Amino acid sequence: DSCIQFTRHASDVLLNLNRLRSRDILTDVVIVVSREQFRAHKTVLMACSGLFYSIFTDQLKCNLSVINLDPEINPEGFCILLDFMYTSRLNLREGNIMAVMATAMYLQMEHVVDTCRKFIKASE
Amino acid sequence: DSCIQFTRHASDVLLNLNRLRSRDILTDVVIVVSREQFRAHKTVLMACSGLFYSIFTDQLKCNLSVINLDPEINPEGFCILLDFMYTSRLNLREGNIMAVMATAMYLQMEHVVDTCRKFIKASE
Amino acid sequence: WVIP
Amino acid sequence: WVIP
Ligand SMILES: O=C1Cc2cc(Nc3nc(Cl)ncc3Br)ccc2N1
Ligand SMILES: O=C1Cc2cc(Nc3nc(Cl)ncc3Br)ccc2N1
Ligand SMILES: [Cl-]
Ligand SMILES: [Cl-]
Repeated sequence: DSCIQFTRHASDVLLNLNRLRSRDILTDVVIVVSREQFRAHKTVLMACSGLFYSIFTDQLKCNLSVINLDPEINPEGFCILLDFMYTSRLNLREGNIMAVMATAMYLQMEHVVDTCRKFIKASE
Repeated sequence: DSCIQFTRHASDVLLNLNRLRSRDILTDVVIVVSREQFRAHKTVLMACSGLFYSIFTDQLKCNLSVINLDPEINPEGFCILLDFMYTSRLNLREGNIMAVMATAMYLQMEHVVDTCRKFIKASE
Repeated sequence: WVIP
Repeated sequence: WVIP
């Protein structure tokens, strides 16, 4: 086509989606990770995770307001990944890399799994 | 912080949100523009438009499944802007620039209004 | 704005 | 991935 493109549009959209998350506006699901609860937008979760994409395209699960994750999932790893989904920034540290990679594999977040594997290979 | 960032994350999220729109997945509102209907995600509309942000943060309007736009709004101008919201690409042409600018002013999409004003100033 |  |  003969379209023009606004370079910062996608980044500005995600920034606004994160502002809605911070003010708890139009969040439509709670993700339960052991004793912790995380409110989010189903669409953003689906856009970032192969697992949430499969869950919310299921004719029964699409209507659930609460999703319980596997008990092996670490709440801090999930929190770090939820922040990444809404900001593109990953808080990857020596102390959390194993939990983050395990959570990203479960959530099916291929690019996160890739950088975790590379950061681990560098430290061996 | 000491975060790393995935450059393409925001673009990939928006691409996935557009795929959900194309398959009509988790769309939660219909925007009526005269005889035409456009299905969309309330969160994406709010993230792109000052008008939709104000509408869906209203305690009564946040719960509406149908929003009727002013009858002066052109359905083609709206369609072009809805595509822009979900893709960052604006199909701006000599034949549609006036309708697109009028619609962007109504929707409160400042960057679109700015490029329309510049393209119009160049042709005078 | 750019030509994509 | 980059250093932002
Ligand atoms: O690593 C990742 C990230 C991700 C996101 C989605 N999300 C969607 N995929 C498609 Cl094709 N359409 C709409 C949506 Br929402 C699917 C798989 C994966 N795997
Ligand atoms: O030209 C534009 C585009 C736009 C988008 C929003 N959306 C939001 N703004 C804020 Cl501050 N927080 C959350 C959201 Br969603 C507000 C105003 C405007 N004006
Ligand atoms: Cl990823
Ligand atoms: Cl804009």
